[PDB]
Amino acid sequence: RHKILHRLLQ
Amino acid sequence: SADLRALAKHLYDSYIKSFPLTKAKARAILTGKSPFVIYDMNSLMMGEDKIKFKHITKEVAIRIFQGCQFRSVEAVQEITEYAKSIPGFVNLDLNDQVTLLKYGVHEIIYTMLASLMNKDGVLISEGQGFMTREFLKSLRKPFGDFMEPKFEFAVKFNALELDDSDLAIFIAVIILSGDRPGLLNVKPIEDIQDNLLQALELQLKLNHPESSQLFAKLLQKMTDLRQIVTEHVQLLQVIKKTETMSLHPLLQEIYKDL
Ligand SMILES: CC[C@@H](NC(=O)c1ccc2c(c1)nc(C)n2Cc1ccc(Cl)c(Cl)c1)c1ccccc1
Repeated sequence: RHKILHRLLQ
Repeated sequence: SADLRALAKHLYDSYIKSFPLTKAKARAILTGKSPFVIYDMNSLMMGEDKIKFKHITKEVAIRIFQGCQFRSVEAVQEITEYAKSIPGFVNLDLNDQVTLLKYGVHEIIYTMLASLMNKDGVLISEGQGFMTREFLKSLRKPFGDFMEPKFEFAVKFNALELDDSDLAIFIAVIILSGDRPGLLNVKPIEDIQDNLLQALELQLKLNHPESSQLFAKLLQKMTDLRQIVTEHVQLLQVIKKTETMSLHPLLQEIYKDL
């Protein structure tokens, strides 16, 4: 749903 | 007491590790190897390489717009690493974290943008360039009023004379905002925000003992940031309905249902 933000938080 | 001090120095050090151009550095430049100044069409052409842009390879305003877009993607990245440093942020549910950052970034981007501004223009390219307020104002509609509101806020905000050890906490407060639409577990966010708002309060009491009602003045500003975002989003709507203009997907991910 917010893929880039997720991967920035991972 | 000493907890809130240890948290102040923690965020200040994270801030320094996370953001490469700080108010300290920007101010040195703005009051000083001078920046290249872009003040008109021909100086934009002469200084185009100052504007950081990586791509495959067309109107003047679109290129500025693209430039700002390019750099915002990177500010988002910076802010994210910073949030990951605010104690307990990483321990929240990973869907809330995304929402806080989602609505948080514009407010933060415009707060820090003030650091690079004075009444006449804004630093670009990590201080390598200076683009004048007047030049931006001259760009054809609707790009003539893209930056102006930001300059209007900056001047007001800069008059508070905040430094980096102050903005470090102010910025952390904004991220941990409790009224972001669609938040699942609201309680833990507000606990930390309450704990950061008290830290901010002490930080302004020691660092600025003369300027009365600064904390007051500082929370008030945090309401205008939201107004500036509102105007911005509304202006993006106009651009999106008349131009042919393209938005980065990290940005699109932030603007969708905002
Ligand atoms: C939050 C996204 C939003 N970003 C901005 O409004 C914006 C504008 C100027 C900025 C900025 C962020 N960051 C900085 C250092 N500057 C100074 C600045 C001013 C002029 C130039 Cl040419 C450049 Cl490269 C940088 C956005 C969205 C869609 C489209 C374009 C923008």
